[PDB]
Amino acid sequence: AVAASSKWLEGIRKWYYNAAGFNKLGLMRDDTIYEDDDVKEAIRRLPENLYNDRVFRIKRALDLTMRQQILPKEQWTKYEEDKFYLEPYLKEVIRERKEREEWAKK
Amino acid sequence: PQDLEFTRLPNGLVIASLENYAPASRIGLFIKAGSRYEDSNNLGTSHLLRLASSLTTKGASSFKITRGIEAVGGKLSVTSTRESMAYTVECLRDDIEILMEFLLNVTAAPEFRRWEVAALQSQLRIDKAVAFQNPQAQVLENLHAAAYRNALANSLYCPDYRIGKVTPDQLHYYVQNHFTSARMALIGLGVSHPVLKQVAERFLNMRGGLGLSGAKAKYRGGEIRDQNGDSLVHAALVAESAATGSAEANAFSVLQHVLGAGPHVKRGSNATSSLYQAVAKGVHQPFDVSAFNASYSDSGLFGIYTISQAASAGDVIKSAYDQVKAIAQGNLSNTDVQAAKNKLKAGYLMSVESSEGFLDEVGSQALVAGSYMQPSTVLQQIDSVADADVINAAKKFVSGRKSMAASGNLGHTPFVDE
Amino acid sequence: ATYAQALQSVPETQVSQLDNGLRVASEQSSQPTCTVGVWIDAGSRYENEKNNGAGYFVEHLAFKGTKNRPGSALEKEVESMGAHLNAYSTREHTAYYIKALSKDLPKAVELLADIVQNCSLEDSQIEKERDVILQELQENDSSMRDVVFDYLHATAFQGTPLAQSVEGPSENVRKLSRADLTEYVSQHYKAPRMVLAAAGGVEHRQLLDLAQKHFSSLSGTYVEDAVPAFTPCRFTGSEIRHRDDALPLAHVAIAVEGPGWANPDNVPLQVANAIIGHYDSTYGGGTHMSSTLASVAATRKLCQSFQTFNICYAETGLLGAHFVCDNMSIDDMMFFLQGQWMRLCTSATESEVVRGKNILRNALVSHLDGTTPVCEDIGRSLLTYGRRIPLAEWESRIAEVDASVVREVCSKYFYDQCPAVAGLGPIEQLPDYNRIRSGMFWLRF
Amino acid sequence: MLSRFLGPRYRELARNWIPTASMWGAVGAVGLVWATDWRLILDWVPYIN
Amino acid sequence: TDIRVPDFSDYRRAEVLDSTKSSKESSDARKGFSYLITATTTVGVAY
Amino acid sequence: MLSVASRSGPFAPVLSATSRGVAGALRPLVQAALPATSESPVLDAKRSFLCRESLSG
Amino acid sequence: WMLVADLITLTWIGGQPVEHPFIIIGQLASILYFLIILVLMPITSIIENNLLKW
Repeated sequence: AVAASSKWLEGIRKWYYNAAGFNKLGLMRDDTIYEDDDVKEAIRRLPENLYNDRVFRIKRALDLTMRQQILPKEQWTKYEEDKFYLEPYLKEVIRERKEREEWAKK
Repeated sequence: PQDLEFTRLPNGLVIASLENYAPASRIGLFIKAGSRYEDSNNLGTSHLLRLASSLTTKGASSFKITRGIEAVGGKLSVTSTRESMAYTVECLRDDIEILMEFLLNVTAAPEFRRWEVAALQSQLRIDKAVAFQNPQAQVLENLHAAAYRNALANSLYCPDYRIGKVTPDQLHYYVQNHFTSARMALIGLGVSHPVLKQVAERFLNMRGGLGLSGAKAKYRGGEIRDQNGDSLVHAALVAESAATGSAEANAFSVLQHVLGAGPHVKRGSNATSSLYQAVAKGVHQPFDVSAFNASYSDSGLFGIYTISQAASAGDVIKSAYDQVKAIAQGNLSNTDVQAAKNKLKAGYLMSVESSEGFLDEVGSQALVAGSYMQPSTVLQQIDSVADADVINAAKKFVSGRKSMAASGNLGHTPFVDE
Repeated sequence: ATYAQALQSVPETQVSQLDNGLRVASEQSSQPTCTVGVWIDAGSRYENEKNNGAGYFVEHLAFKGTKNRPGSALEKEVESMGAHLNAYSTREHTAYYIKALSKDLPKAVELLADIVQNCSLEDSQIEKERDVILQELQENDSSMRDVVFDYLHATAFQGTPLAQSVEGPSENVRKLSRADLTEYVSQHYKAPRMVLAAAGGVEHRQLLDLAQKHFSSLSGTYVEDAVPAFTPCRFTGSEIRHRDDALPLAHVAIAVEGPGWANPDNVPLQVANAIIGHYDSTYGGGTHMSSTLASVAATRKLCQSFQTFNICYAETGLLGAHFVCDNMSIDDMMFFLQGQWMRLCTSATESEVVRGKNILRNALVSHLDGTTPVCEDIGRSLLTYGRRIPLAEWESRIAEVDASVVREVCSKYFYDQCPAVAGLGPIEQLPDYNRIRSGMFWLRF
Repeated sequence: MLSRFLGPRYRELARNWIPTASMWGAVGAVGLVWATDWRLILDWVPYIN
Repeated sequence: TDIRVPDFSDYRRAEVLDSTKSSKESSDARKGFSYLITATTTVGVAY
Repeated sequence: MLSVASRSGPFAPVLSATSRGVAGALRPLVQAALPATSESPVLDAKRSFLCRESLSG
Repeated sequence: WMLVADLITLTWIGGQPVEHPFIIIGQLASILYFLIILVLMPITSIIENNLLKW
């Protein structure tokens, strides 16, 4: 939460984004999350058009990896255009699980 | 004692409370909503709104509502008719201020999330099939569709093509336009009067005014037949009568008890029912007859209801209809009008006896008339009905245009023109 | 203005007696309607095999003529006032009651005394009610909950008068003559076995004067003064299975032996059944419900509906559950239900017992709303407990219960006992009796 | 992380199972004393030598 | 209503056949032949 | 002012949270099963038989 | 691959005799095998979560 050196830390976040390479397969950040029972409930709560966009991006990246190839550089996901589409649905599923758990001990 | 405190807020809300000293409390919210306020693009929205009382709201999740009410042993229920919706909460006297906050969240701040509304659509099919195991449920929905062109032809249950397609935006639009403060009555039975008022300025912040302007109901004289495999024939035959809260409506109530409106003795032969004795002169099979009455804010229906075997259905309907003609040309004894007034008075005092019947009686008075009347004022209105007013109500039935609905094996049932 | 202060303000019940033994009880409430009735210690557990239909035959004839009011003359004056006549008949009790206006109380008490003393049993109204009863039996055969609860009494109390049914067999209905019915009335309709109850707007002093005027021609000492004495009825662990695959759903009921009416164990055993609960497919909040059996049967769609029961008699009782499901679901319903009985014998928490006490408090006061349920609580508490137990005394017996009391009383009645089982419909997956009996213990403890 | 075992009424569940669990530690004090014939606690009771 | 259980007193235990006065009592003194007879199977198979 | 239920005959349905769905006031009216047989529901979507009249206390 | 290059070190040390250089190298590489699995790996995954904003 520093205010003067949050330009330094904005550059480290960009460096780590490029060094990880899901953008070279045309993926977004929320495509790569590990699917536990919590994440599987947020997936089935998505609207139809966002669910269909996610199934095609994953299928295309799984096909590039079978061939040991990547996309042309003009089609790499940019750092400022990655949409965190799954994050508001996941925070609500987790908040409901904490409430069933505080109820069971009290 | 303390008969009732009655207050109108400056934007329409009606508040009424009675302080008993009973161990249990009951609180109800009564709204002018219901199936008469939907048009042909959103049929069945009121049925799904009735089933959605324990979904997530802005102040409590769906887990907290079910767990919080069950922790103190309370109840929550919704009752609807064609013109009204009623939300009721009851528990023990020490817990009632916990359940009041839940009731104001269900009615004044609902959310309608997509994934919860989509899982509820299959409940519409279960609730309708349970209700239609009684043969009178489907006959009485077909009778309202035969009698009206609109406003009062919409069913209480969602149509079959429409199950699966009630959207969250249709639910948001219905509540925003019909659940407003000038259409609402808050009625308490074991609470105090200043505590309900402070509850009322918690949803006086929004939803002010009258809503929208439903249309007048237009009478249609129609017929709906339904051939099926049921073992008995149900049939109903009505005409247009009189609106709630007029001097002719009291005369139709007296005429219902002259003809007969249900038995008083277990397994008794109905010795003082006029309709039952006339049918039993020539029909020696099992049957049942009754007079039917239904009063609304701008119209009413009155007629007869028969249940018979299929080969006897025309004999029963003609014998019953011939008895109403005898009354309409003057044959009406004075000791019969007096015994009908006794059954009407005693039935009214027995129906306000329990806490559920009393709360319903006060809540329907506040929506239609905006006041409360004691049962001694009601009992005077019944005694001021004259014998000529009863004969005049039986002439309005006989000369009026008829509607009909029937179901069963209809191969011996008459058509409405025969 | 407090739940404690409201229980003290409930009006009291006044009890009197006449010289012939008849008891008179009432509760005054300030209101224009009332309910008055007569409760009798008669029932099918007092019959033997030659006259098992007899008490249900005379309850058909009671509203159809006396010597002063022949035929439909009784029916015409009840209806001309605006009043209602009703009756019922269980395995141990019988009632007749009138619901009327408070100014018609002198006429209502006169009609009830004529019904129970002076009733005619003429031989043409018999052979006409014999037909109405014989097709009443066929109507009851299509109600599956009534058939299965009759099977449970026939197998739990096999060689005993508590096994027979209220209506009787069809062969008894066809043979019960007039002399069997007049002899039934003289033995069981007798003043020391009857209660005259009333509730609503009534005054006790006026009810007592009407009892002296109309109910004092009953003879008070028994004919040849032979005294009754209840011969007790034994429980037997056993099973009955009615196989029918054309029925669409199956009905199962299962019970252990419970305590009688006056046993103080009855209050912690009703806190325990309120923790198991009830369910139906039209409920509103199925997956979020506090009962474990209700939350599971809603999530997996396991059944249509289940209920727990606690049925009491004078010396013995039935304690258990009933459920309705399809043919592929019986085995999982039996597994999860028996796992809840064993989880209460051990492991029962204090937070569960607070919810089960709050449920029972609410069910007590909600059942006493109106003059007809109050009058029925007066008339059968005087035959069961000998007195009316007020609501302040019920509330001090509920406050004593905690989690160690619940854990003790459940192990006494459930753990390692033989149950009784009845089943009807597509029941091929109902488990074997050896597998049911092994579910009544846990190998841990 | 394992404060799932930390509730005000979850430690109430240890109070009703430890009287059963007070004892099967004394089955090992009596069951392979039987089996492998340990001469340590055959010195203990004058029933057995 | 015509379905009664046939009599089982060819099989019913030595004191519970006549159904007069024993609902839940004397059950401990009836079931004490099926359970400590399991004991000398366990101290039969113990060694 | 007087209710739908006060004059007998128009319909009402009820939904609960812990109780069962109900319909109407006088629909199944008495002296109907007094004669013949009005045999009752053969259930396929089983709602209850006695409507929560137990647990009187 | 720091962990793989540490199991190669422990294979070489296990075939050497017990004298001075191969006695401190052998115990400083037994510590590193448990420090990577138990401490350094779970802390490094949390730093990566925070640089991606979860």
